[PDB]
Amino acid sequence: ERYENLFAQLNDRREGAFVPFVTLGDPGIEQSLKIIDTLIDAGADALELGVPFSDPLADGPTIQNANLRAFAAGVTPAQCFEMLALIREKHPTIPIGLLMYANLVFNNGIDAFYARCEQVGVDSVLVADVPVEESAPFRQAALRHNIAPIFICPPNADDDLLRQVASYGRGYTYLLSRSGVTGAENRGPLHHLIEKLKEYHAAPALQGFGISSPEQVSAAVRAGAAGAISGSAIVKIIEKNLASPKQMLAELRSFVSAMKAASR
Amino acid sequence: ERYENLFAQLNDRREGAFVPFVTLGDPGIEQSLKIIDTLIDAGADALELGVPFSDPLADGPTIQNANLRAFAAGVTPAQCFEMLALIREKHPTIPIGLLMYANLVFNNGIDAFYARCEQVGVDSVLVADVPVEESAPFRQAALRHNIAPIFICPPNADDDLLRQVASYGRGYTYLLSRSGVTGAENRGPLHHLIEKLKEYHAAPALQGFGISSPEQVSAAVRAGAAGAISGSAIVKIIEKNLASPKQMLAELRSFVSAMKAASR
Amino acid sequence: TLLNPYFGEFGGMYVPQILMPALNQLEEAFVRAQKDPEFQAQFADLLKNYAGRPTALTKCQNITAGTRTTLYLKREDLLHGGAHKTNQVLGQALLAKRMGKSEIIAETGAGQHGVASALASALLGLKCRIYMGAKDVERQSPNVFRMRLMGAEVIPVHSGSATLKDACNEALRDWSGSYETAHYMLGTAAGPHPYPTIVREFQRMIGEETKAQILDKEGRLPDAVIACVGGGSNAIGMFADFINDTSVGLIGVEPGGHGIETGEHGAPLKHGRVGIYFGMKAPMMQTADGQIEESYSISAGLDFPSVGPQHAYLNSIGRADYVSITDDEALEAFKTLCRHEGIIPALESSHALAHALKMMREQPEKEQLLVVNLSGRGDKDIFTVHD
Amino acid sequence: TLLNPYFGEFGGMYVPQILMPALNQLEEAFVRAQKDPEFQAQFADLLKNYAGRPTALTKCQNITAGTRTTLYLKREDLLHGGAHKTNQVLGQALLAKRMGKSEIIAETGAGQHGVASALASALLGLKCRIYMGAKDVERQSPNVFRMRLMGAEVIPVHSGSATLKDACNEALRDWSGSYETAHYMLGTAAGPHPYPTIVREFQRMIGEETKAQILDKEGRLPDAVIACVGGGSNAIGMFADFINDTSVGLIGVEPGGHGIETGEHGAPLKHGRVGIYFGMKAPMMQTADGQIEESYSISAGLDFPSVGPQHAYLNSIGRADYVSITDDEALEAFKTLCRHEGIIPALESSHALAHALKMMREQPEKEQLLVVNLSGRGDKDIFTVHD
Ligand SMILES: O=P(O)(O)/C=C/CCSc1cc(F)ccc1O
Ligand SMILES: O=P(O)(O)/C=C/CCSc1cc(F)ccc1O
Ligand SMILES: *Cc1c(COP(=O)(O)O)cnc(C)c1O
Ligand SMILES: *Cc1c(COP(=O)(O)O)cnc(C)c1O
Ligand code: NA
Ligand code: NA
Repeated sequence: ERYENLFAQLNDRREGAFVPFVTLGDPGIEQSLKIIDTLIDAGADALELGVPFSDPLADGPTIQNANLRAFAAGVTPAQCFEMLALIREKHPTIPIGLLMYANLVFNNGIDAFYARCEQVGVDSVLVADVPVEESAPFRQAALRHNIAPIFICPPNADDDLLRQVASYGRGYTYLLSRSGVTGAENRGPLHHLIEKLKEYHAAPALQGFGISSPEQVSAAVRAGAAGAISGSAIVKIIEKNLASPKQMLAELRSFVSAMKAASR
Repeated sequence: ERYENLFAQLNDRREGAFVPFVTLGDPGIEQSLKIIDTLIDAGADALELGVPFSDPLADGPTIQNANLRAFAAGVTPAQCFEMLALIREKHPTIPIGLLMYANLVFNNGIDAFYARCEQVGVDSVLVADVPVEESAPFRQAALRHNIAPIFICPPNADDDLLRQVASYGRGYTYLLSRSGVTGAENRGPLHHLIEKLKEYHAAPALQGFGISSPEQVSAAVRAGAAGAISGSAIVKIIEKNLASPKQMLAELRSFVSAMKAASR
Repeated sequence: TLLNPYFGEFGGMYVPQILMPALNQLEEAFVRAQKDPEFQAQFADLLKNYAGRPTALTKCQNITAGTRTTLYLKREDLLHGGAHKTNQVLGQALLAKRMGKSEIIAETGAGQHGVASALASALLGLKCRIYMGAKDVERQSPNVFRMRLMGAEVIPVHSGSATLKDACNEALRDWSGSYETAHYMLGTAAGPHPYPTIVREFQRMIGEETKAQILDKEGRLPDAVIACVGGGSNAIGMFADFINDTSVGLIGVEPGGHGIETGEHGAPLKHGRVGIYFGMKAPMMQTADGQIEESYSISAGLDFPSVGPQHAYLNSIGRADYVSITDDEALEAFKTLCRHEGIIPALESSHALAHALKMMREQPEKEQLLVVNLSGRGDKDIFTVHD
Repeated sequence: TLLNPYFGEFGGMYVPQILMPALNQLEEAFVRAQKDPEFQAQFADLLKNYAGRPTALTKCQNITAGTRTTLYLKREDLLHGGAHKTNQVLGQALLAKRMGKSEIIAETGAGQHGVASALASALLGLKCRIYMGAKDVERQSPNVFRMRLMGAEVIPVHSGSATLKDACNEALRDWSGSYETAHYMLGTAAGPHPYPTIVREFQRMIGEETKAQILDKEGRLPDAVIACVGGGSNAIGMFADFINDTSVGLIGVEPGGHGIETGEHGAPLKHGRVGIYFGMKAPMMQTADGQIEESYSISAGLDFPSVGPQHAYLNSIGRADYVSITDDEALEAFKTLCRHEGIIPALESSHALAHALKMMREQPEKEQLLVVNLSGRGDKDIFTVHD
C-alpha cells in the first residue's frame, strides 16, 4: 500500500506527485545507484525503473540508448533485483514501479517473477506490451503477491476500456498523454478521461509521455491528475554528462527540484 | 587458261602440282612480296592467296592469325589488288587463285569484283562460304570475266553433287581431304571421288586441308589427284620467324623445295 | 474479437494498448473483404493477369531416376517478383485501400518482403515506408536499389543488432503513432492476430492449386507436401487446403545452419524456447535470461528468430512434422537441381528440396508421391554459392 | 529444299559446302516434327508444365493515365529463365533429340541464350558446349557461373574482337567438324535457312496467345504490337499470328545507342548496308570495305550486328515498320515502369516500351490499343542502370 499512503499524503498537502524514470544499470551499476539516491534526495515522490531489455518497442531513441548503455556495462536482470533490494533497504516508503516487457516476466514463469518482486520490495509492475485483453495471468499473479498491476489508459479510450482499466488496475492508472513512443523530444486534453476514471473509482492517474518542463507538471495537476512521470528529460541529462559523473548528479539535482516545485 | 597450260605441262612431265598458300600482307606488304617470290623461286607451281577478312569461319588458328597479322599491318583489299598486279607483272605464267569470303566480293557489286580480278591477272576465285546451291551469280560473273569459279567437293559428296561440281567448276576442283577447318595440326581415301570426277570430265583436282609433309603430296598424286595445296604448314614458318626475316625466307625455301620434290 | 486469436496455446495479441484498435479494425475489414465477391474478383484478377497465377506444378523425372519416388515442384519461383511473397502483399494492399489507408509501413531482412511491398504499393498507388537494419542494408545493396527504383523509402535502423529484429521494432514504433493513416504490411504468418490468419488466407491459393493439379496429373492426393519455414507463410499456404485430408503428410523444414549441436542455427520451433515477443506467444531464439537472440542460416531469408503460431500448434497436436537441414545440405540440393533439372532454386527453398532428397535417398525402394514448394528463384544466391 | 529459304531478296544458305547436308537434315526433321501430333503434344507439355505457358497479358492503367491510349504488356518476363528465349531452345532440343543427336553447340553474347541452351540440355539430357567471346566472358560473370552450374561447358573465344561475332564463328567452325553427333542451337531468327523459319515457328505461341487474350479482354485486335529487335526472335514471335490481319500494325525497335548520327548504334536493318554473312543475305553493321563491324547499345543483349531476313522483307513490302530508341530513351522507360507499374523490365524490352510511350505522349488524344512484348526481366540490369 506504498502508493495509497503516498497519494493520501500528497492530497493532504494539496500536492501532485513527480515521478522520474531511469534504466537500472545506466551508465553503470555503481553510478546508477548514485543517480537514484540523487533523484530521491532532490525531491522524487516515487520511482519508475526499467530493467534492460533487448527490444524495447515502446521506447524512443533516448531510452533505447539507456538500455544499450546498461547492456554495455553488463547489467543482467538478476543484477537488477540485487540493485532493487539495496534501494529498498535504504529507502523504506518511496513507491517503486518497474517498467517491463513481456518476455522478461514470462521467461521463467510469470508467478516466480512476481514472487521475486515481492521479495525485493517492488510496488508496481507495468508490462508495456500486454494489453487488457491479454493481462489476466499477469493481473492475477501480481495481486497474489501484493504487487500492483499497472494498466494503460490511452487518450482515445472508449467507455468499455475506461471501465476495464478502472476495475483491474491498482497503485496508479497510467494516463498516456500522447500516441507514439516515449520521448520528451515532442510534446503531447485529458479532462474527460480523468473525470470518468475518477467516476469508476480507478487508481489515481499519473500522466506520462512527453513531460519535460515545470509548466507541464503543473498543468497535469490542474487537469485533475495526481501527478506526472518524466523519463527522456532525465535520461538526457545522464547522456549529456557521461564524462563528468559529478556534473551529472549536480545537474540531475537542479532538474528534479524544479520539476518537484511545480507540483505544489 | 593459265591452269589448263600448267596441268598439260605437268602431265607431260608425269608430275603433280605443289600449291602453297599465304595471306596477302602477312606480316607486312613488303615482306609478303618477298615471301611470295621466295615461294615461286623454290618451286611453287601455282599460288593460293587469301585477302584479309575479319571473320574467316573456314580457317583454323594458324590462318586466323595470318589475317590478324595482316590487319595489324593495315593491309586493305584495295592494297591487295595493287599487290596482285605487281606479282603478275613479275610472273606471267603462274596460276593465281584467290581465297575469298562472300561479303568481300558482294560488298560493292559481284560483277565489279570479278572485273577487278581480270584487270589484275587473277586466274581463279574460291568463295569459301558459297555452296553450289547459292553460286549462280558468282559462277556467271566469273565466267563473264574469264575467271575460273572454284567449287568444293567434300569427301562425302553424293552423285548429284559430283555431277554439279564437274559441270560448273573450271581451273581446278578443290578436293577437300577432311571435314572441319584449315589446319596442318591434324591430318586427314578419295579414290572414289577422284575417279567419278574424272568420269564427269571435271577440272583437275587439287587436294587441300591437312597436307603438311612430302609423303602427303606423293600420296595425293598416287591417288589420282593432279596436285596438293598446303597453307598452315607454310604460314607456320612465317609465324615462327617473325623476328628474323632472312631466316624466314631461308626456311621457307627448304620446305617448298622438299614439298615440290615429292610431286615428281 | 470476431475470430479466435489463438491456435491452442500459441498466438495472441501482445501489443501496447494504443495499437489494439488498429488490430480490431484490420480484423473486421478482413472478415468483410472475405465475404465481398467484388473484393474476391479484384484479388483474383490481380493474381492471374498481374502475378502469373496459377503457377505450374513440374514433375522432376531426372532427379528421381532409379528410385520409387515421384517428385513434383510447386512453381512459386515463376511468380512475378521471384517468390511466393507476392500473393500476400497484393491482398494486404487491397485491404489497406478498403480501410481508406494511403500509406504502407514495411519490414524486411534479406530484402524480399521489401521488394514485394514496394511493387504492390506502386501498382496500387500507396506511399511505402520500409525499415531495414543497417547491417542488412549494407549486405543487400541489390534489393535496396530495387526498392528505391520502385518508389519506396528505405530507412536504415541502427538500433540493437541492426537486423530483422530491430527492423520489426522500428516498424511498430512508427505504427503506434501513424496507424490512423498508415497500414503495417507484416511479412510472414506470425505476429499479433489477425496477421497469422490473414497471411495464411492470402497464401492459400498455393495448396488449393496444388490439389487440383496433382489430382489431374495423378488422380490421387500426395503422400506428403514439404516446405521451408522461416516465418511460416509459404509453408502454411501449401498446408492449408490439405489440413482436413488426414492421409497427406505436412512437413516443415527449419534451417540447421552449421548444425543444431553448434547452437549456430535458426530452428526455434524445434530447438528454441516458448516466449512472448513480436505481439505473439511462440517458440523463439532466446538467451537463458530471456533476451531475444538471432537466427543463423546460409540463406538470409530464413532469419526470422521465431515462428508462426499455427505451425507450433500443428506440431503440438501431431498434424504436421518439422525437421531441419544444415548449410552444406541446402547447398547440395541447390547444386543438384541446377544440374539435373535446369532450375535455380532459392537457398531458402533448397532446404525443402534437401529434405525431399533425403526421404528418397534414405529409402529408395519406398513408393512415394511428393510435392516440394519451390517458394522462390535462386538468381539471388549465385555469388554466395560461388564463394 | 522442302521450304523456301528466302523472304524476297533476304535469307539464303551461305555456309561452306560441308555444312549443307546438316541444314537439309534439320529442315526435314522440322517438317516431320511439325506434322507429328506426338512431337506437338510433348512440346506443349514442356511449355505449360515446365516453362509457365501461357504467360499473362497485363493492362498498364497507371502508365496511360490522362491519355487515350490503352497499353497491355505480354508477360514474357514471367517465363522460366526470365526471357522469351526459353520457348525456342526447348523445341530445338526436342529436334536434336529427334535426329538422334546427343550434343548441343551454343552461341551467346550477353549470356541469355547461353543460360537458356544450358537449361534445356540439362532437362533433356544433352551435352552442352558454349562459345563466348573473352570480352563478354569477363563482362558477364553471373551468367557464366549460371551456365557452368547447369552442367554446360563454357569456352572463351579470343579471336577477332572477342565478342558475339567471333563466338558465332567458332561455333560454325566446331559444327563443320562435329555435325554428325552435335546440333547447333542458333540463338535468334537469323542465320542460314532453316533457322529463321524454325525459330519463328517455335516462338509463335506469343502472338497466338496475345490474340486470344486481347480478343477476350477487349473483343478487338490491337491497333499495333511493338517489340525490340536484336536479332529478331521475340519480334517475329509476336508478329507471326497477326501478319494476315492487315489492320494490325507491326512495329520493330532497334537500338539507337548514343544516337544514329554518332554512328554509335545497333540499327542495321534501317541504318546499315546489305551484305552476306553468318550464312545469310541481310542488312549489316559494316565498314566501307565490307569488313564486319560491331553493334552498340546500353543493353548487351541487342548486340547482334545484323538482323533476321523475314524482318528485312516485311519492311521492304511495307507490312511492318521499324524505328530506333537511344540509350537515354530506354533508361527513361525502364525507370517509368518500375515506378508506376512495379515491373522491372530488361533494358532490351525497355526499347520497345520507350516507343509505345512516345506514341502516347506525342499524340495523347489519339485512341489507341497497344501491346508491347515484354521479352524479359530486368534484375540483370540493376547495377548498370545504377552507375
Ligand atoms: O520519455 P518520456 O516521454 O518522458 C516517457 C518515460 C518512460 C515512462 S515508463 C514507460 C511506460 C510505457 F508505457 C512504455 C515505455 C516506458 O519506458
Ligand atoms: O592449312 P591447311 O590445312 O593446309 C589449308 C590451307 C588453305 C587453303 S585455301 C582455303 C580453302 C577453303 F575452302 C577454306 C579456307 C581456306 O583458307
Ligand atoms: C521470403 C522468403 C521465405 C521466408 O518465408 P516464410 O514463408 O514466411 O517462412 C522463404 N522462401 C523464399 C524464397 C523467400 O523469398
Ligand atoms: C535474348 C534477348 C533479346 C534479343 O532478342 P531477339 O529477339 O532474338 O532479337 C531481347 N530481349 C531479351 C530480354 C533477351 O533476353
Ligand atoms: Na524462424
Ligand atoms: Na541487330
